[PDB]
Amino acid sequence: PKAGCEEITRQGRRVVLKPQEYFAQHRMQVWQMRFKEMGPPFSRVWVALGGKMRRRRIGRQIDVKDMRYYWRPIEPQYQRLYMSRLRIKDHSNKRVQPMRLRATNNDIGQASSLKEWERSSDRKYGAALAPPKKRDFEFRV
Amino acid sequence: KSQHKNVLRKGRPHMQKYKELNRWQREAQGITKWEQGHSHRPQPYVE
Amino acid sequence: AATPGVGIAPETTPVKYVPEMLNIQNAKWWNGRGKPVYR
Amino acid sequence: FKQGQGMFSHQLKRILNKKSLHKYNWDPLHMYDPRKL
Amino acid sequence: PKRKKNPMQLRRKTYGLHFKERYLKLEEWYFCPLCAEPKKQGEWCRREDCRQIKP
Amino acid sequence: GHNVIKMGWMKIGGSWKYSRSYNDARRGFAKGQWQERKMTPRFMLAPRVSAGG
Amino acid sequence: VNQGINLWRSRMGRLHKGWTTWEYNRDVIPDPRPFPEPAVNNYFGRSRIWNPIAGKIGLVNRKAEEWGWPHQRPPPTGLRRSPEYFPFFFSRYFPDVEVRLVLDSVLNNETTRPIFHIPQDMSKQELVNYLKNIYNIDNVVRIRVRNMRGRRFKNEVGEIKSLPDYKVAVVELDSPVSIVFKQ
Amino acid sequence: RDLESHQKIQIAGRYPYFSPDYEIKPWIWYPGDTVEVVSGEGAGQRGAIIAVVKYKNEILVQNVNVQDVVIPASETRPEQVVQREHPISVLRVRHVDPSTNQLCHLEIVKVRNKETGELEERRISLESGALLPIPAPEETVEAGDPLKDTAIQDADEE
Amino acid sequence: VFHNAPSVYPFTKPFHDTPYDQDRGRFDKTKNILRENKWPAWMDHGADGTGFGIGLNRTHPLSKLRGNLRRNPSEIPRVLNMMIQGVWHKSGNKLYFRGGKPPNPSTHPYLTGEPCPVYGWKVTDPGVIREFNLPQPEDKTRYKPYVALQ
RNA sequence: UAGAUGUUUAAUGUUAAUUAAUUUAUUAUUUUAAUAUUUAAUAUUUGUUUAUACAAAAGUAACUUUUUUUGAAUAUAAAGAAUUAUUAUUAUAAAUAUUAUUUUAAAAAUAUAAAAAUAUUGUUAAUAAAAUUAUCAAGUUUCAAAAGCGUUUAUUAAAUGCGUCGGUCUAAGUAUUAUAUUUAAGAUUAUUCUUGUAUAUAGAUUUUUAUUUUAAUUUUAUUAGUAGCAUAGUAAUUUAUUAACUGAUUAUUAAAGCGUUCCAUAGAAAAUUUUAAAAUUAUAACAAUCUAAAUAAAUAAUAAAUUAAAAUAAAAAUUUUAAAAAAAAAAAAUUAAAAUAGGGCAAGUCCUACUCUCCUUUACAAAGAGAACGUUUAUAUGUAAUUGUAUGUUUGAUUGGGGCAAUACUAUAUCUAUUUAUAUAGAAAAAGAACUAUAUUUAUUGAAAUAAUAAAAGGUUCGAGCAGGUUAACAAGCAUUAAUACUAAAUGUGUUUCAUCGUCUACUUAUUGCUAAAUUAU
RNA sequence: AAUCAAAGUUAUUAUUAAAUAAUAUUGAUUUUGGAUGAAUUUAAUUUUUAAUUAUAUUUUUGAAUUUUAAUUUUAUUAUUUUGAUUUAAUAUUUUUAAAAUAUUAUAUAUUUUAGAUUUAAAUUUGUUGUUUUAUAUUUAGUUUAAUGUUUAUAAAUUGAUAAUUAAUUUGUUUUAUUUUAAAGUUUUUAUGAACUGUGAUUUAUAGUUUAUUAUUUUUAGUUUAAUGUUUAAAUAUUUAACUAGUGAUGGCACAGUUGUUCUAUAUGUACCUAUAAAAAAUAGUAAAAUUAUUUUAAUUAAAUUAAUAAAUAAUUAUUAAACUAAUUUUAUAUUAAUAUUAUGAAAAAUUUAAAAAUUAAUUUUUUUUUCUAAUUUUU
Ligand SMILES: [Mg+2]
Ligand SMILES: [Zn+2]
Repeated sequence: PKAGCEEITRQGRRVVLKPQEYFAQHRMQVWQMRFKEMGPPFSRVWVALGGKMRRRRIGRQIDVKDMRYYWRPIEPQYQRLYMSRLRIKDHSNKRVQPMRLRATNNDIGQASSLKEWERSSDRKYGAALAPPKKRDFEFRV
Repeated sequence: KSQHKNVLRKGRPHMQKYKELNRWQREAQGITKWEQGHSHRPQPYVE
Repeated sequence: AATPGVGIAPETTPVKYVPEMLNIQNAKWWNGRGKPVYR
Repeated sequence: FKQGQGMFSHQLKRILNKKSLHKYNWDPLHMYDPRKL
Repeated sequence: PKRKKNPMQLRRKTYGLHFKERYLKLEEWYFCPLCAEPKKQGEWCRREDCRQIKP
Repeated sequence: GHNVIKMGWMKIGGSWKYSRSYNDARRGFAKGQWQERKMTPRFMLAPRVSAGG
Repeated sequence: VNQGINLWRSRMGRLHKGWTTWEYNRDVIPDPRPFPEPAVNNYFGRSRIWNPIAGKIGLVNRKAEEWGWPHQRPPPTGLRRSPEYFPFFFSRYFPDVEVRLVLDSVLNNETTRPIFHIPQDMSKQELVNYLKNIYNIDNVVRIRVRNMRGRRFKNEVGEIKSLPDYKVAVVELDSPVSIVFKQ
Repeated sequence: RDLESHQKIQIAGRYPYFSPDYEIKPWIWYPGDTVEVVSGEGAGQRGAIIAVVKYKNEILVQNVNVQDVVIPASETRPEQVVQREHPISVLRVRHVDPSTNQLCHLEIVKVRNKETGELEERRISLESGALLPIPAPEETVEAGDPLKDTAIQDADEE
Repeated sequence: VFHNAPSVYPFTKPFHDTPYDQDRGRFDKTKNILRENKWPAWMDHGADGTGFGIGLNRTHPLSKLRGNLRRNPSEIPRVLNMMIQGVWHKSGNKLYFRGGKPPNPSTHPYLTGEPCPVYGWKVTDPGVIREFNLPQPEDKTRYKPYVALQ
């Protein structure tokens, strides 16, 4: 009667809650292996290894075949690019810090430290990163 | 050809054929359009 | 005139190409006539 | 030039929505007649 | 017409002696002594008196 | 207001002559796409280390 | 689905890019754009057609008056196939007919052909039997039968209130009949 | 097809008594009873109820809302213009106690009758307990068709 | 679902194409065989050249006579084509429906009997022709339509 | 005045605890959707006069009472193009109905042409198949090129079709037969030679040419040959014409026709000759029907106008602006008189094709089942396969890291050379190491016009460029922008150019454009 | 002659919409079969009308993801009996429909004439108002959380084991969002052989040339031309041509990666890109838009690279910073942290290049409170 007066009387599809994503999606693994983020608070380098360290060695300079061995920082122009996908976790909240590259030990439990998980004995206190579970010697599938 | 006089139509018009009836018999039965399960062949005539 | 769209399989293997072979979604509420038979 | 825009094509698109009677006639056991047993 | 016309364009229409003489002119008339009806000159009724002697 | 990038914080109803890249940073970052369009992404340049990380 | 690899995967040998059947997931059926009109015969012209398709309810409404349906068990099928079944017994002994006479043809003007109206399902030889055994009319050599679409009109409200249909049957009596009207 | 909207509900507006239960909860107002209009027109006009049409909750309150009647007549008799009290609503009329003569709320009760056990639903005021019975209607004196009636003694022959 | 036939892959698949084959469905075309129809021949094609018997012949339950007013879903496509189209007989005259007001097969008087050539109808069953046989009370105990008052 | 050095809303507005003057200030210059204007004093409309068949689809806006038969039942007037419109719905039958919808006092165009001397193609790309006629409505002839008479969405050497011929087929159809093709009938002939597909083949590939397919680059013999024949061209000669970019003839090395060639050839399309009514140039020449007004009232288009003219300079552009300085109706010069075609570029998608890319693939081969036949594998990968690539930059080449050229560098101009090819799987297991990618390095072949397209801008024909005419001045492949092809017809114009003073030629061939050349003289 | 600025109110009528609510449900809109049934049949181990509390793992390296929550326990598919409740929305029709100021030889509304003029938005890649959109009125018309108060505690590291004298915050756990309009497409199944193909279908209602049953042809519906050009027509009027069908407008028959094709990539219901249906495909990579006046700190840049521009510098921006000799008792925008779909600079000064401009160059690159005052003059 008002929105369309005939489009809203005959009925089409009704939309519902839209499922979310893996909310540690942007710590993708081409950094969880390439880099590692070191540093005290408010200065986090993402130190990365040498560029030429596997391809062509014979004949390259003697004292530059080793500049490939140091944990150099990546220049901040890329620090801010990669760490941009991590900030988006709660934007406009000027006091939440960015997601970290690796999962710090206290936040993993922060998921199961929630008033709703207190009743899941399994998966609490670390069960994934726990050692593999041990079962009855008769356990079988 | 640039002139379609369109008067050679209109002569001896076809039956009405009311195709909604066969469209209905499909639903008023479990079967869909008889998908190429038959699809057909011209049946013989008595003559 | 009609069409099965599946294409008549060999008389020996009567069914090739179930619609699931193509990752098809045929919920009764999505396209209507969906739900398959091999089920 | 179609044909038959008239009322019979205005009912036959409205009365045929009427749902015919349904009776689950289950399959006839032709070859195995049960009552001759 | 590649433009719409403001009234001052539609109003110039009403100044030439073509609009005026076609619409806005009163006709000269008088009372037909026989019919007592208004009448123009040179025109008469379908009636014996009006037709023999032109009123 | 519209915090258009490279031009302060614009008012609503303001001029969109200079929001050529605000209409393009509102869609969001490309999803599932390399952030670095050219220049051999700094991640790909560095060598895989310690097969798990 | 929209962006990323799942965008390009269509080039990478993937014909069917599925639609998001997790979003509309409120499962209540839409209705097709060639939307069907309800089964009620909207038309009220003279070409109004009888719907042949049998409806389920019309049987159920038949039972509940034939025999108390949900409560009283059915009469055995032998009795139902018999002229002693009540609606065949309420008919063979208590007919229900409306043979109304039109007076505009039998008024002060003498007539040999008085016209009736009989329900659509009274054949000729029954109209004979009727006038013979109920109105003592014994001289009917020929009956002449039409079928007329019942009168239609719009009531002051506006719904087309079409009366039931009937069957003009111009009977032809031998010795003419008449009616007097003193003013 | 259906009508134009305000003429769609004009069909509701003109005949609002066609919806079921438009007739009020068990009837309280009958012909002749003490009544006066409190709302609408002429507050404080005590009258007797001449006639009641029920299906629409309407009453002819005498000496109140007397609407000049345009009586239509044939060539036989000359028409007249006499006013009649127009069918007036009841939602704006109450009862005045036939004894107390003050605006009373009249509502039903079930009373065990004396010498008879009908327990007939009897109207009673909520203040005075004025046991007002339901008036009994009248069988018409001059009713009956002379030539087409089977006599009771002739029609009840068992 | 073309192959709903008796599965015989190395042998010959009997009937395969014939009238009576399997793997063609049930409510299919190609069922001219099944020309056997309960309705009498003469009422789907006239008893003579003028298409006499043609029409839709409703019948009384008790009457053993069979009429072609079916309402099965397989038979309504032709029962409308009688009411709206009508029949154009090959003799030149239009049959059962020839003008404006389409007949009402369910308000026809019941089929009373098959047509004959010599007369019109062998009235095969008269138990369908109602003969209103209520006795006229002219003897005693007069009964007006409605009763008297107290 | 008024904070301050210019872009993140002001709200107890009835105390969202309201109750007789809240005076609500908050309203999106476009989008659709609904109205209203402009065009519109209008375009259409306009009812004055009468040559009979009957079916079925189709409708059912549908009134009813009317006398259907001797059949029970059943039902008898009306469409489709959006409409009461172009409109005999041709299933039948019939042949003398005094059946009945068309405004009006003018000349322009225009639809149109009655009438009428000469002239006969000088018009034009090209006259001639071009309505009817009681003045009875018809051009003749020659040559060259050209088959069948059927059949086609831009209508024909399109594709059919008979014969011959090639191949296939004796457990579904008659091997002088039917499948599967290539050609084309008729008449002459039907040449030289093979590198690949196919066949045959022997574990397969690789090899391998009786016939067939495709090929022959100097096949090129017969044969016609400037021809629908890649340029060269108007081929050179001859005619023909006053004038021969026509056309025909001779021959004849034709850029690379060629044996399915060539001849024969009829109504077709040309070229002559010739005659001739269409109002063909000359040439202009209203008889006819197509008012105004009165009435009904639509359409494209519409930012505005009081400027619009006009002249001059401009600056990016065609000019339009800016500026200066002036000073009713026909026609189509401008505004957008147009639609929509015509470009080319960008990203996107489409569609077709084959030695090199790749699946779902039904074929070929192996194996397994005492192999009773269906399946499963393995190895294979087919354009039968419908996936994706086929670039980018400067215009066709280049892709690297240096250096010299004012410690500028478009690629400018030159050169050099272990100046190095990052990662990921494999390869090297201690510190040491190999491979390859437009050498920043993301993807898995290369090609098409498909009538290519959709969403955008931007040019071929220009306020400026480029390469092939007597060497040099000139046709004219890139910086604008609905200007939307050259020429002709008609119709103008401002210039400028020796002594008055000056600028009207008409033709032939080709419609390319501009010359050749014929008319004395051009 | 010429202008002249110009009317805000209908009047009169009453129980829908939308979400929500966790009780019913064999397919809503006449009376099957009406011979006696054979004709009223939808079923099978797959994200299904079944809809699932984590950030760690592991993974074609790059769109792939977390396991009972209490075992029938309540997250569960829902209305009459408060106009059924609630909160948001609000009308739709009937008939209303209005009005008296500026010259007299012409630039544009102010009364006192003269002065006065981009209409805007975009586009300007300063080929710098670059040829785009707008008739008007009203309605509808686009989603990144500007905030951290007492229970209460976080903070790193190796490749790996491990090591952690290594030094240090914050947080009763903060998540969700991400523009708007717009394709051709693309895939998933339903409809269509009344138009038109082709299959099949009619065995003699006019004229005529020739010896001939073959064959010239009367030929009023159709290869041309005029008119028409939103037209009487989304193909008609007039007309040229053609016309000989015992082999064909036509029984029913073939349907969409496909039918049919005397083959034109033609048609299969008035654009074959079939219709119909279901999606949020992509469109920032020069499309069109993106709604709120009176403000209160400035600027440009020009390099590494690009199977040629979502990425980097440099600039700009948001937020925040600390006073290192140089001077006057002058004068100084330096930074950090994040946000960032960009490759080309008027007039000069010169420098490449047939340039006939492009290229290098490097300084420009305008937002007027009101009355007033003034030193740069189409001599
Ligand atoms: Mg609004
Ligand atoms: Zn007079």
